[PDB]
Amino acid sequence: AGGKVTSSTGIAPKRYVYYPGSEELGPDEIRVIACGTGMPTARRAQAAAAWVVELGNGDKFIVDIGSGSMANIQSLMIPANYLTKIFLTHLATDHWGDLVSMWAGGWTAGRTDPLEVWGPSGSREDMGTKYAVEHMLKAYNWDYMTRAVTINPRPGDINVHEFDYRALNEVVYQENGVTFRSWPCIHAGDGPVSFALEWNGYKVVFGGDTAPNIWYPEYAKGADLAIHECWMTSDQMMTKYNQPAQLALRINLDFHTSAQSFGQIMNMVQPRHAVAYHFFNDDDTRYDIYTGVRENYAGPLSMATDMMVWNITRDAVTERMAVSPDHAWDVAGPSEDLAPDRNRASEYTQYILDGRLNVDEANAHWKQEFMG
Amino acid sequence: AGGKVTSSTGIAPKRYVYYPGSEELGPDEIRVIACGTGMPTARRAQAAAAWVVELGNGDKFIVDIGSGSMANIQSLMIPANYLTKIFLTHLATDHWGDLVSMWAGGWTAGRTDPLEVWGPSGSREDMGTKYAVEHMLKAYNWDYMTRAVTINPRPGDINVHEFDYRALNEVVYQENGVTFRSWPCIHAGDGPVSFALEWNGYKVVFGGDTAPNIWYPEYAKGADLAIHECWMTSDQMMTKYNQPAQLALRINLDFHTSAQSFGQIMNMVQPRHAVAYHFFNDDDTRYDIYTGVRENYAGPLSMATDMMVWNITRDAVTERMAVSPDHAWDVAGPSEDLAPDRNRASEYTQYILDGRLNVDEANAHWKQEFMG
Amino acid sequence: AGGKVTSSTGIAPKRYVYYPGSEELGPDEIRVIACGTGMPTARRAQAAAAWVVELGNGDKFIVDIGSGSMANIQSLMIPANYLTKIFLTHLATDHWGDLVSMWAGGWTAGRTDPLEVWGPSGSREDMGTKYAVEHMLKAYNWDYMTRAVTINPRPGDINVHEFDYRALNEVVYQENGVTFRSWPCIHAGDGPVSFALEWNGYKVVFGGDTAPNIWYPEYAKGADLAIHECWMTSDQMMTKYNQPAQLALRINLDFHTSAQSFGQIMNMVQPRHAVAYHFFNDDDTRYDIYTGVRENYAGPLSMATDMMVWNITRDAVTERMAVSPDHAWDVAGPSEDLAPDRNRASEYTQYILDGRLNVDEANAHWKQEFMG
Amino acid sequence: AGGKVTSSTGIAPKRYVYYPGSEELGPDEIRVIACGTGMPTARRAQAAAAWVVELGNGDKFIVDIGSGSMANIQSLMIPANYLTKIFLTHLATDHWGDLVSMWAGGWTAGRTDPLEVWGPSGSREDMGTKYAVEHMLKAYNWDYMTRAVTINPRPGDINVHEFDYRALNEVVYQENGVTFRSWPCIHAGDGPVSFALEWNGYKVVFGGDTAPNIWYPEYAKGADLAIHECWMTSDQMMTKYNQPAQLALRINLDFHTSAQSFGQIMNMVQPRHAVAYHFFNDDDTRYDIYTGVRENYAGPLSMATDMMVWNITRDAVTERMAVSPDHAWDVAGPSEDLAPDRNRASEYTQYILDGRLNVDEANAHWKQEFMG
Ligand SMILES: [Zn+2]
Ligand SMILES: [Zn+2]
Ligand SMILES: [Zn+2]
Ligand SMILES: [Zn+2]
Repeated sequence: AGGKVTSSTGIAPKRYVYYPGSEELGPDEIRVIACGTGMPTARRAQAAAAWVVELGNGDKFIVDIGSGSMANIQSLMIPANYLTKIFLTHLATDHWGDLVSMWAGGWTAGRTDPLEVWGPSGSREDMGTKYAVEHMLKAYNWDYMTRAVTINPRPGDINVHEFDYRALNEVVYQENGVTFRSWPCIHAGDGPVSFALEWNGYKVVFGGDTAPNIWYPEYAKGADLAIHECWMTSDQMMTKYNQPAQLALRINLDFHTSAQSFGQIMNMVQPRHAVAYHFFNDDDTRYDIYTGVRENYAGPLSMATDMMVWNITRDAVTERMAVSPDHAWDVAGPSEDLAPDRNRASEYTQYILDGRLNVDEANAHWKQEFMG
Repeated sequence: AGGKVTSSTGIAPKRYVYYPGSEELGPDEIRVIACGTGMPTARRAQAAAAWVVELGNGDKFIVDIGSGSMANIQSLMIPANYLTKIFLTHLATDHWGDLVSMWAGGWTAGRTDPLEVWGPSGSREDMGTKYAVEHMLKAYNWDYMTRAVTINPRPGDINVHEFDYRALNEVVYQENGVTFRSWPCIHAGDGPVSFALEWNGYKVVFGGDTAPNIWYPEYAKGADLAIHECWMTSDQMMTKYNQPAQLALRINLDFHTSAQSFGQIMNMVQPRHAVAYHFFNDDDTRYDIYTGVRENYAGPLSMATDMMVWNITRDAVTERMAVSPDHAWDVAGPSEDLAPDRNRASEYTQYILDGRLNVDEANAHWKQEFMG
Repeated sequence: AGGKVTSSTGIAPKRYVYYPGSEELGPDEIRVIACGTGMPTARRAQAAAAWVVELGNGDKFIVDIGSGSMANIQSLMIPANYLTKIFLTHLATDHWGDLVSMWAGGWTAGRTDPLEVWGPSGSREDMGTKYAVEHMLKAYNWDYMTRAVTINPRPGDINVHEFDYRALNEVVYQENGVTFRSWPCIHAGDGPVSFALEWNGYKVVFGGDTAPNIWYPEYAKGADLAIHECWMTSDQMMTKYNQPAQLALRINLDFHTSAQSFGQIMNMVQPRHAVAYHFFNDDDTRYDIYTGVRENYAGPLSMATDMMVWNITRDAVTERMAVSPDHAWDVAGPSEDLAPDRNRASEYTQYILDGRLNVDEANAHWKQEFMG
Repeated sequence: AGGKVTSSTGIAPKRYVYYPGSEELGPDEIRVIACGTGMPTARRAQAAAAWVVELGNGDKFIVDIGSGSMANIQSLMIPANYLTKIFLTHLATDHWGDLVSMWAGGWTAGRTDPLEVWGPSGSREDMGTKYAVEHMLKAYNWDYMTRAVTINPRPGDINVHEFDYRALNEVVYQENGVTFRSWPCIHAGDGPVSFALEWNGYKVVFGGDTAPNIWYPEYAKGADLAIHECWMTSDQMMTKYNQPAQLALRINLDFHTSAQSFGQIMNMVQPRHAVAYHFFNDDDTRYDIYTGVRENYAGPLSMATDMMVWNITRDAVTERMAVSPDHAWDVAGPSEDLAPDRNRASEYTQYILDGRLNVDEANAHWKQEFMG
């Protein structure tokens, strides 16, 4: 497997797995990494929905940042300042639960710019992204104010770009030759959307969550990579949740996109490559889902799991698995020398500072050796 | 290793690893599981701070629920209704970021009771736990309102019990023979606390985060299990973070508890068993940290990592590793599922419902075969 | 998933994964564990071919013990004295390379009985099992003779039971109500066989390796569990190995059982449950292999990977994954307490014993503490 | 951690983990990878002893190839023809049990040259490496003869270079600027040796197994990297193996190098970097072992575990962990075409070949589609 090796002292070229941080991205290439493929139910094997997209022009984007996905994003060896633009398909915990971990952890990892978040409105103010993010920053006010004593506060801002959820395939983002468009989903209540990213002749579709709809098959047509939800079978719903037969039937017809519906949709879209996600991807679940899709779609298909990677080029759409560090650390990139604001008041009182324990004796041995 | 096997068709007794869901808890026993042992930066090897404590009287408590920890909590095969009481040392993201995943995922997993959260006040209303959780629920208003429409919303409430962070070893919880006391920490700004859990002649101390302070050595004295922050070394801060020598010195003398200070503290405490946590536990960091602790503390010691487990009995405190499923699922408990008493409004518009795709033909084959 | 929990202090019953050592085996039950499922190319995800069979009468068998499989067998928490009977399908390294790891490691562990090995003859003496094991013990003569100075020699023996590879469905083992039958395979050259284990109304078939043959479909009919080789697709052979189209075609037609041929064979066998193995079980290979099988076979089907487990009961054949310790240890069982044979010569010469380094002062501190 | 990133579309330089196949090797550099660090009992966390050494001149060597280690070696993305020179410290199963996997697997992975094996004699013919390997090839005669039928048998040759185990620090290999010397060990019986590899001003010492001896401290002096056996403690032999206090004592004095002895030895050697190996490296074993070393040795130290890597340069010896594929595949390098010009007889009889099942119909659909 992989490219042929030419030198004992050289590299293995065109490697059969993707080692994040090890590959230069070509000017006419896209890398997409599944940083979470799961559900609102937690599991180490699958974080909740998250996608990292890297373009050959140097721009990078996150599409969804569900609970648990930051451990996968942090394994990519990408400096924090390169991942400041986030797009949310909807305001479920499994699609933005880890925004707070990017916000706080990225600020500790030396991010010098504010985060920038694009997400949908709702039917009223308190159902949309601007309200959600305002209240998320209030929720973590203790952490904001205590960090801002010691670290310049500018990177702790989150600038929200709210867009109209109702718009049919309209632009929500345009910069540097990169466009994102949105169109609606049918999921739980008004607000959720799908995105299409367009850049340099490519189109990548991030379906988010939806029951089958008339918008995705039209607006996604001809995508280089098209992602859509694909549910566990009704039989598996009965096995794994002890659901009554008629509810397990409804889950796959009314609430979610069945494997067979996913296949009809992708047969309509005719992407270069389709991606099913948002199912538990296990030895006893994945084959009947794949069979369901294959009833109606014969084209190239990935059954997503965490750390699956797609390389999109003019000639190919290649699936690999990423092999990345579980013992991850932040990596440094370019940044400003951002100086703490001396004008900000201490968040300690003297009552707390008066409690310090004298540890001079126990630290003297290492302190002497380290200072010399 | 482990207990001696006596039968080919029997079990392996007193097993050398802990399989969660496989062991009964005796009435004079405590199990503590580290579900997160890391830092504000994410990595699959170590979730952020989180502890599950199981008492022989059937009561279970979570102390801290940092980002990434719910994937470890869900691996324990514990019904969601047994995990409704949560204690927060402080409002850092690495100590309660996954409360939202417990709230929404626990509800998906069949919790029927509200969550109950105990956490500190701050120096002002907006720096305290009540404000924090109130605004976390506003931040997730779209998810709450869309989940709630046709069910009893009861499991989606969070009842907060805020206590004065300044109180010196005062009772913040007293129920069914169990007490928790808090006392202050010195960490980032006013508000953080440590807990002591007392039950059935046992005392378990959850230090949270602190620079060395006069309170923990007094109020933790004689604990069966004493958990405290223990930082990476100044040499490691220079190696891993490229900190200047002076700042790397300060980190272990002013901001955090050095390994040497941790040893001093645990020599003062004389616990049955000490636990160091809140460092990256890697092959090139753990040994220099352990050495620093052993300068001043000779007693029983655990260098925590994720899914480490302590069994506390009258005669021993035993450290094991848990071996748990990465491909986790929720488990059902005694279900007390209550019908809604009240109509709520749909969060759909006809504009969105008008978008449903006809997928009848694609689903006809599985639908017919499944209905028979 | 799994059975309903009824107590906070109790167990999770009928668990959705198999924790080895945690479940009693019923008197009318079989457990089969795949301890290796791969190929002669090594990989941590898949040890070479190996199966552990546990019957409700207390008998346990290994069927094949390919390179890399002992790490999986050791993870089961089965005492060495319970796993002394080994059946080999054929003498490829990927079916008995880890016989030496079983031999040496169990001897150090406290195994007190010799290993017993059943395997096929070949077309001449040097192509059969008796010859193979005779020469393997001579190959490891250094390790045999040295270990036999300090550990009783009895468990260091290997007793071989060589059976005629040409026999059609003849008994090769019959003891305590368990029968093994063999029949021929078509694989590389003469000698390889398949096995059927019959006990207490159950039939388990271990196919070993073969191109499609007239014997398996007749002699395997109505097995409770039927295991057969199932190959990667010709398109996969071209992607992964850069084989030209003509050689890639011949691999699935002449040398190995294609997924489509597996499906035909299992359609003829009508087992309660079929197991496909001996292919690399990866995100970009597994789906098309399952697809191939489903062209011709619609019954219950497992796509094997390491540590998959089947429970065979009168009512069901259930697939689960095992969740088992990577940091494995031997578990003690019933064993004799045998002195070393003091009549055997030391294998040290005085030339070597003259080189001992005086380390008394370096070891005196711990030696004293440990003395008391 | 790691080098500073300079470009969004570039690499992360000087990475904090080693991704095998991703780094060029400099002409004044060595890489050593621990491909096995464990014991004669198996566990997925630790293969038995094995080391891969890569020199900046393009030469590569394997030192020991214990059971389980080939899954690690195959994860390095090294072509099989670059790994044909193997050095054995001794003929324990935990040091050469996977030679047969390298022989068979490396042949299916495309090796075109014979293996070349250097190993010690013993005190008589049947206790030496030449005897051992000749008998190993007989043991696997069925696999050899069936593989060889239509192909050049050249890669299936093993050329043995047996050296006198008694020699004190004499040359056993000298080619292309690389020298290996051997000297004796005191381990189980006569035969075991240690190696020193010298190249380009570097010295790397592979201790193999030994009780403390007068040879290693003299001949390993000033090594860049010195590897030596470092045993589990006597208290651990009692806890983990249920050994009586008197035997637990003897194991760390008579039979093995204690952690304290290891520290004495490395204090004598004064290497640039010491490596302790051959202990189970677990959360409850590693710290007491490390403490025992530090009684006597203060210098740079690694506590080996599998896939630990050292980069030896003029300015540093750097420890990292390797992050490599579990789902490993062979990689191609620069190859022969080979061509046999001696005949070999078929190993099939017509009795076996007449057993072929007709599967034409079941294979017709895929076969037609494919040929187009
Ligand atoms: Zn979702
Ligand atoms: Zn913290
Ligand atoms: Zn095979
Ligand atoms: Zn050894």
